[PDB]
Amino acid sequence: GNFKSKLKKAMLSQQITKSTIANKMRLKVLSAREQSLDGIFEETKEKLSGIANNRDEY
Amino acid sequence: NGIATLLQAEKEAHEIVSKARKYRQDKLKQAKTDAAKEIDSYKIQKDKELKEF
Repeated sequence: GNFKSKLKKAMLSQQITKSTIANKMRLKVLSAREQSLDGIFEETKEKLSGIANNRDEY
Repeated sequence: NGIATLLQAEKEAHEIVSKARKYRQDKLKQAKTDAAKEIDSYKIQKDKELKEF
């Protein structure tokens, strides 16, 4: 019974590491969107900084 | 008189009877422990298989 219980514990360990392997990769996708989105705001900030340079339009 | 000698021999042999039963019972306890040691090897083998898995 202890051997069977240990096997059950090992099996649930496989499910635990299977999810956290997929979850980490899933959060890699999410971090890609925010990083690219940060690039949108990074690009936007530079463009607005140029608005003040054009004193006529600003 | 001779009655004491008759009772002493029975009493002495009775004490040996209890000792013989106790020693045999102790050997039975040891036999169970030895048998469990063999079963423990199977558990050890199963644990190694679990470690391999």
